[PDB]
Amino acid sequence: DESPSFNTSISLTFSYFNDCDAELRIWSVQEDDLAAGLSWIPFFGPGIEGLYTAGLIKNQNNLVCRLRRLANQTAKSLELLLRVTTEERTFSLINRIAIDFLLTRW
Amino acid sequence: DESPSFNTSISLTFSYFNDCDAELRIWSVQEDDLAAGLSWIPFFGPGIEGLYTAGLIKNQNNLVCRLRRLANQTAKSLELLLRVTTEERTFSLINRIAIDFLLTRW
Amino acid sequence: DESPSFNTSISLTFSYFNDCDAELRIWSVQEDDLAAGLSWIPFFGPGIEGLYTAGLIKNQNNLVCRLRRLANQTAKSLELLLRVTTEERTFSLINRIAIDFLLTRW
Amino acid sequence: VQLQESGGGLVQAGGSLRLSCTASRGTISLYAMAWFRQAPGKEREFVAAISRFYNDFIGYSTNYADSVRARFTISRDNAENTVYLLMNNLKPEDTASYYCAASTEWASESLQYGNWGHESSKYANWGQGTQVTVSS
Amino acid sequence: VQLQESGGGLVQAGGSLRLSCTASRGTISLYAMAWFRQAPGKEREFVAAISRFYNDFIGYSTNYADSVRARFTISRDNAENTVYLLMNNLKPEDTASYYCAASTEWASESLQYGNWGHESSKYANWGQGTQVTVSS
Amino acid sequence: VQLQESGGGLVQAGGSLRLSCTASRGTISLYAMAWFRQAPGKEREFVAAISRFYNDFIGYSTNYADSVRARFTISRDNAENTVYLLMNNLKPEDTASYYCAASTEWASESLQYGNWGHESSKYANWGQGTQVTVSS
Amino acid sequence: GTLQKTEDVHLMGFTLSGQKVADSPLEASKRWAFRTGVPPKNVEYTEGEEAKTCYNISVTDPSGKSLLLDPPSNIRDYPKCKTVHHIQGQNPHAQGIALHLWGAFFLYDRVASTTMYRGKVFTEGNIAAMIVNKTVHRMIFS
Amino acid sequence: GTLQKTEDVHLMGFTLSGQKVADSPLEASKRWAFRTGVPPKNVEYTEGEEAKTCYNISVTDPSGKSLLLDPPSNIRDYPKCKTVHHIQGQNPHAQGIALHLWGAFFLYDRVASTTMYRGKVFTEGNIAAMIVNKTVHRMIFS
Amino acid sequence: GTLQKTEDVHLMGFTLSGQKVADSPLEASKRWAFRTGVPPKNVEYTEGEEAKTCYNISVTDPSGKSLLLDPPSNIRDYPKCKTVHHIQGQNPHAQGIALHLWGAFFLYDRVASTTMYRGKVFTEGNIAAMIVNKTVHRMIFS
Ligand SMILES: *[C@@H]1O[C@H](CO)[C@@H](O[C@@H]2O[C@H](CO)[C@@H](O[C@@H]3O[C@H](CO[C@H]4O[C@H](CO)[C@@H](O)[C@H](O)[C@@H]4O)[C@@H](O)[C@H](O[C@H]4O[C@H](CO)[C@@H](O)[C@H](O)[C@@H]4O)[C@@H]3O)[C@H](O)[C@H]2NC(C)=O)[C@H](O)[C@H]1NC(C)=O
Ligand SMILES: *[C@@H]1O[C@H](CO)[C@@H](O[C@@H]2O[C@H](CO)[C@@H](O[C@@H]3O[C@H](CO[C@H]4O[C@H](CO)[C@@H](O)[C@H](O)[C@@H]4O)[C@@H](O)[C@H](O[C@H]4O[C@H](CO)[C@@H](O)[C@H](O)[C@@H]4O)[C@@H]3O)[C@H](O)[C@H]2NC(C)=O)[C@H](O)[C@H]1NC(C)=O
Ligand SMILES: *[C@@H]1O[C@H](CO)[C@@H](O[C@@H]2O[C@H](CO)[C@@H](O[C@@H]3O[C@H](CO[C@H]4O[C@H](CO)[C@@H](O)[C@H](O)[C@@H]4O)[C@@H](O)[C@H](O[C@H]4O[C@H](CO)[C@@H](O)[C@H](O)[C@@H]4O)[C@@H]3O)[C@H](O)[C@H]2NC(C)=O)[C@H](O)[C@H]1NC(C)=O
Ligand SMILES: *[C@@H]1O[C@H](CO)[C@@H](O[C@@H]2O[C@H](CO)[C@@H](O[C@@H]3O[C@H](CO)[C@@H](O)[C@H](O)[C@@H]3O)[C@H](O)[C@H]2NC(C)=O)[C@H](O)[C@H]1NC(C)=O
Ligand SMILES: *[C@@H]1O[C@H](CO)[C@@H](O[C@@H]2O[C@H](CO)[C@@H](O[C@@H]3O[C@H](CO)[C@@H](O)[C@H](O)[C@@H]3O)[C@H](O)[C@H]2NC(C)=O)[C@H](O)[C@H]1NC(C)=O
Ligand SMILES: *[C@@H]1O[C@H](CO)[C@@H](O[C@@H]2O[C@H](CO)[C@@H](O[C@@H]3O[C@H](CO)[C@@H](O)[C@H](O)[C@@H]3O)[C@H](O)[C@H]2NC(C)=O)[C@H](O)[C@H]1NC(C)=O
Repeated sequence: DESPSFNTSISLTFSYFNDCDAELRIWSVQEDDLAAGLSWIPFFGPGIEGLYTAGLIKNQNNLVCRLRRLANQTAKSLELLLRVTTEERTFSLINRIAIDFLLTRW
Repeated sequence: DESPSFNTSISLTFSYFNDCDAELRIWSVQEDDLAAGLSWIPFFGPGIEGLYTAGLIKNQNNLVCRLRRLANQTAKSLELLLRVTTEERTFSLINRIAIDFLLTRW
Repeated sequence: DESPSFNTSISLTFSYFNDCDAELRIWSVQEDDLAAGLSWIPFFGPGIEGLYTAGLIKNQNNLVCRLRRLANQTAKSLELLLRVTTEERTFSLINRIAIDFLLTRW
Repeated sequence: VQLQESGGGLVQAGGSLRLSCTASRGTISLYAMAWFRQAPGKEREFVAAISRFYNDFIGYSTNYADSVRARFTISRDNAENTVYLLMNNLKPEDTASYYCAASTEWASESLQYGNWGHESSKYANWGQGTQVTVSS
Repeated sequence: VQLQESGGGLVQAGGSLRLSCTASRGTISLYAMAWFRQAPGKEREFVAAISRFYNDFIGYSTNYADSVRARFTISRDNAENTVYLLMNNLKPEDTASYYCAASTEWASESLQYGNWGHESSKYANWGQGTQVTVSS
Repeated sequence: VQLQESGGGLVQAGGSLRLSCTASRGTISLYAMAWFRQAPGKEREFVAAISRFYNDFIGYSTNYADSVRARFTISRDNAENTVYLLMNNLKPEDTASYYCAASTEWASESLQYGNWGHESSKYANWGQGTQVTVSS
Repeated sequence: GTLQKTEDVHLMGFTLSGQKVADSPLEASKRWAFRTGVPPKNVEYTEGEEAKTCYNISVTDPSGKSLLLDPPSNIRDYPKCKTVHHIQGQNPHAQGIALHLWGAFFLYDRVASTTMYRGKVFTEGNIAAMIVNKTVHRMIFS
Repeated sequence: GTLQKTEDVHLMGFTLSGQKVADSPLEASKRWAFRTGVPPKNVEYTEGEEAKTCYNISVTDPSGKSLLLDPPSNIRDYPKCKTVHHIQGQNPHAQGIALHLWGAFFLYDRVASTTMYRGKVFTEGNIAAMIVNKTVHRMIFS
Repeated sequence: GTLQKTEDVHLMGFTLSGQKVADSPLEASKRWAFRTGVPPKNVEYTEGEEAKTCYNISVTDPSGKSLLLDPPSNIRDYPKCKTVHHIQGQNPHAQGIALHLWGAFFLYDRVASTTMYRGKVFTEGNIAAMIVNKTVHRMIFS
């Protein structure tokens, strides 16, 4: 799978390895202040319906369009990767990306 | 989460990243069950009820009282990491700790 | 788990970590199908039965014999590792071999 | 145009029935068709309805009343010119006279999402109905 | 003090019943309650018991005899001053006269774990009982 | 040598029965034995068969006709000198006279994989049979 | 490459509606079909775009059984949908499971699937993996 | 850098009885509660302590349904237990799943859970991760 | 040598029939036995050799229930077999699960098992892991 290292140099660098909407509003998991007095316990936790926060990624250097293009071209590798395995449960992927980064940079 | 390395040379060293008992009796799988000769075959194995062996970790350099302290500060990161995941099956962390160890030896 | 490395430095070199049949034929997951253009989509794919291609491994430097005995002493080491885990569903080993290779390479 | 109903009768609680609706001088491939019921002393209520286009995926769009969801199913066969309803797991609150109806006001455009065809002022060509009685 | 039973009768094998037990001049929130049964020609055996403190988690402490586990469920309502037992999946070996009992001996301190209240020498204020008959 | 059948009778659809096959002057541990059935107006058809040697793993080799798979179970007890057939989920097409037969032609060498003992020309020592009737 | 922690890898799901693809249920049902002989697959992702139009679909045979699969306990409803279209249908000549013709994924709550389930609200979309540390994440998120 | 293999990472789970926390069923029942809206999560550990007190608890509603969840096929009884308290009770006003009020995990046979299960012997405890090799592990073991 | 991508490792399953071992049903039934007290395990493998002999085995008790286990959704039939032996049996005095006496594995479609399932064609074999890149793969394969 393709992966950019979305990194800094205001002015920011895009590395690697119409049909676009500039406005990108997303949902995520509590951007900062991960801790409180008693919030990490699941009894006093957020819940299944209210654990999502809303954010807006800004199109600084045509980020949103190129992320949309990358998402639309990732499916070629992703479906061929999912075809080989035979398990029908949820399949984690970040470990494979980390091991690929370790194997390629060495 | 936290993971100390624990090295010998007898004087001993701790390297991270009363209210306790000195005695620590634990159960383990086995040092080496290969010495029987055919016990690695499941039909010649011991089964569920005879799979564990008993041992005693000794509080030499206040080891037990710092492992009991370490286990309590571990719970916050573990509960947050289980909050992120959505799978209800048991989740292995050995590969995660190994990848986190490899991504910081730079 | 033992693992050889088939390098090409035709003649090949072997680096690890009668009762033999010379003719070895196998079935394998398709590779040229990736160049089809539309068949990466699961609706346009081959299915369960048409997923495999037959092939033959040539026995040039006692290759097949040293793979058959490799399996025969690999199964002794792998089954003890299957004894440790508590899950009864399909378990993968690819990430463990890759992390072990990165850990012994350093 | 002219419709008739068949297949009703007396069953116990938890039983099953299958009603047929046929047309003599009308091809039902131009109408969207529905099943209704009426109890003595009550108004005539909606049960089920089925549309007129095919859509390859989501072939015939259907709709059901909330009391009969996951128990009743409606279907149609165009070559046999027939509309069936298979009812399963009957309760004694389902005892009514069942009626078949068709419309040409709707069933244009395509796929009808959401509560559609739930009214009765657009359905016409009602049959004589058949009696379905669920009792112990 | 004065207790009374209700809800018994004649059922087939595999049936279900619900027995109620009511106190007239006694508040049952001071006592631990129990259900017993007696067959003709047999002694009076323990069936179920329920304690007197709530515990937030694990609530009211219950105990069942081994022949009636996973089939019989005891319950208490304090505001209605009633104690209930629901019998599910009845066998013909359960045919007996069922009796209601109260005790103030135990149910102090708190959480009663393990076989508790299994005897009969401390329970008092037995009612007239009701007949439960399971037969084909 | 001589055999007899027992356990037949009249049951409803979906019922179960168990047939017994015994020998008085014959030790059944040297023969492979089979159950057959015959309907009025039909030929005598194979139902089930069981072998003669033990194999530790895959103990006694069995075979069944395709109409009675996953419903009928054959069994052998050498100490009681008996062969049983437990029939479950009976259909009215199973109404027949059932017969017990023995053979010493095959059941030598070892395990009989695949359709074996499916004919009738080698089985001998047919009993008088018993009537199994499945009807509503 | 600046990758220091394993939880710095994000898997984002972008909907097709943000790619100026027509998303009315009239012309979105022609990207879907039935096929036998393909196992279904699921993949975990982390976060996703807020959706514009979502769908809630149950189809059935004329005998009365649903042609879609029973959803596992992992499958949940999609978190944010501005418009949810409720479509009830019936398809006689069609056997197998439901598949997407473009090769896109049916997005649920942090699960992207190649099939559609019963009674669950999904959307159409594709996922992308990138590496973002905290200092750049606070710069773009707002 | 003492990590040479992946089998050097152990996951000992330490109980709360050695933490000088009381373990009578009354005081231990005051750390447990019921809550709906939280999925259960399980994690795998490898080894752990021999517990002093263990619990076998089943809770039912007035109807007869168990308020605790059912156990998967990998859930087994806790290996070493000096005392197993057998507790059974009825809790009318309570819906949801069982949760711990501190952060401690319900330890089972090599599986630590955030919830309780039907008819399984568990204990309280928290798991800790470190790295030792074989020379140190023969130095410390028995 | 070196290892570049995660997908460059392979796990082949080699059958015992290629080890000049007898594969007739009588001479292969003496390597299988029932035992209680052990869980079943499964392991993923990528590819392998097709066997000369494969087996389809069902074992029931005198009561009627089966002594083997139901197959999960991931278990499929073995892909290519030259001949398949269909064996039915009745085993009164045995209980537990089926296991291999030599320590070998029951090979299915890309899943190797320590136990034997119902109605599923398997073979006997052992799997081996190795590192092959695409250049020497095209040099060796076909
Ligand atoms: C990345 O994102 C892009 C943009 O959204 C996607 O590209 C689309 O891919 C689909 C694949 O199905 C294309 O759909 C096809 O449209 C064609 C219809 O005919 C037109 O062809 C050209 C297009 O300009 C015109 O000149 C002509 O007049 C027609 O209007 C056909 O090629 C396909 O039809 C198929 O289906 C019908 C019935 O189902 C049958 O005839 C055949 O099966 C036939 O194969 C199909 O409908 C779509 O046009 C593409 N869009 C654009 C803008 O190019 C990518 O898929 C996406 N990548 C991913 C998801 O990985
Ligand atoms: C890797 O490949 C090798 C072969 O290359 C396999 O090795 C085989 O291992 C099995 C293990 O069970 C050996 O089987 C044993 O056979 C012996 C029986 O003795 C007879 O045969 C020998 C010649 O083989 C002669 O002395 C004479 O004919 C004897 O009559 C015994 O040692 C064992 O018997 C045990 O089991 C039986 C019931 O099973 C009981 O009596 C007792 O329990 C007894 O202990 C055993 O059966 C086999 O011989 C080995 N083959 C060879 C050629 O040496 C490996 O298994 C394989 N590895 C993997 C993982 O697949
Ligand atoms: C890591 O290890 C530490 C100990 O080293 C543990 O810390 C304990 O955490 C619990 C969390 O619940 C603390 O309990 C709380 O104590 C307060 C009241 O309790 C007593 O406090 C003092 C004790 O001397 C006295 O005044 C008196 O006896 C009090 O009774 C409150 O902060 C909490 O009360 C909350 O719950 C009750 C419901 O019972 C309600 O009133 C409210 O909800 C209220 O918020 C709570 O009872 C405990 O005191 C801590 N111990 C110490 C020694 O500090 C960690 O739990 C452990 N981590 C693990 C195992 O994961
Ligand atoms: C998407 O559509 C599906 C299918 O219509 C909806 O699922 C339905 O959800 C309702 C509301 O929860 C369920 O009804 C409830 O049934 C239980 C048991 O009978 C009872 O509490 C009430 O009767 C209640 O109304 C209904 O069973 C269920 N239907 C199916 C087929 O699963 C789903 O809610 C929709 N998604 C939305 C609106 O986001
Ligand atoms: C923890 O508590 C549970 C409470 O259910 C115990 O499980 C119960 O264990 C007993 C004893 O094995 C089982 O009883 C037996 O049942 C079989 C089949 O019905 C039969 O041989 C007898 O009826 C026998 O009494 C009982 O069924 C079982 N209950 C459930 C619901 O599974 C469990 O044993 C306790 N654990 C420990 C370690 O004590
Ligand atoms: C390996 O042997 C097993 C039996 O030990 C075979 O499984 C059998 O497969 C047939 C054909 O699919 C099943 O029959 C079918 O039953 C359904 C429901 O009644 C219906 O569609 C037809 O009656 C159809 O014939 C049969 O139930 C099944 N038996 C069992 C016990 O599961 C399997 O096919 C064999 N494998 C190979 C590759 O030959």
